[PDB]
Amino acid sequence: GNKICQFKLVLLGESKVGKSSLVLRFVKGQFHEFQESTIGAAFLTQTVCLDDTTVKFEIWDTAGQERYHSLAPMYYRGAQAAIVVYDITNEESFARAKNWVKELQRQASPNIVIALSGNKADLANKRAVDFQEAQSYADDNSLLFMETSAKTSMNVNEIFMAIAKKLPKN
Ligand SMILES: Nc1nc2c(ncn2[C@@H]2O[C@H](COP(=O)(O)OP(=O)(O)NP(=O)(O)O)[C@@H](O)[C@H]2O)c(=O)[nH]1
Ligand SMILES: [Mg+2]
Repeated sequence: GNKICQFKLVLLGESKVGKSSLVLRFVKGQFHEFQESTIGAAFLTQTVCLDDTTVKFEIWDTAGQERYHSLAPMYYRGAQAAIVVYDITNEESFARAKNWVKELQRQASPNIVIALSGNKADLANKRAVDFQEAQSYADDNSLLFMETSAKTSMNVNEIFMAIAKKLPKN
């Protein structure tokens, strides 16, 4: 196909859940076991093939530490999509993700597509957040949910592609 679309996407979530790892896996096909905490935000782009459309993603990978919370609006303000990420081995991170979801639903664009990533799914032997519970939460709040693993690549390309498919392309 010859159609070309571009969308702004932002990732939000508690520090250490794997936001930078998810983006690097999607964008560069890389995974760094020793990835350092982000300062403020990092920016990356990736283009994918979606049927007859070439979709370019402008991605804002925000720093999750609470001291950067006040900068969040700068990154999600004009976002057409967001991925709120939590760590399936950390219930605290899951609760924090729900609060990010609430903030987006109240302050970001009203038509924003919000996906929920239950990351570090490769660490299921240390699971603290039930898959079905997370699925129910996501269903009740109209969020696109998938458990993912930046480490193995499980559902990484899939969650970004699922978002691309749901964004307006006429
Ligand atoms: N086992 C596993 N480890 C992961 C996964 N994703 C990230 N990690 C690890 O978790 C740690 C934190 O990842 P990182 O991507 O830096 O997290 P972040 O959400 O960007 N942190 P911040 O918000 O502070 O920038 C890293 O050591 C990374 O290797 C995953 O899917 N599985
Ligand atoms: Mg980071």
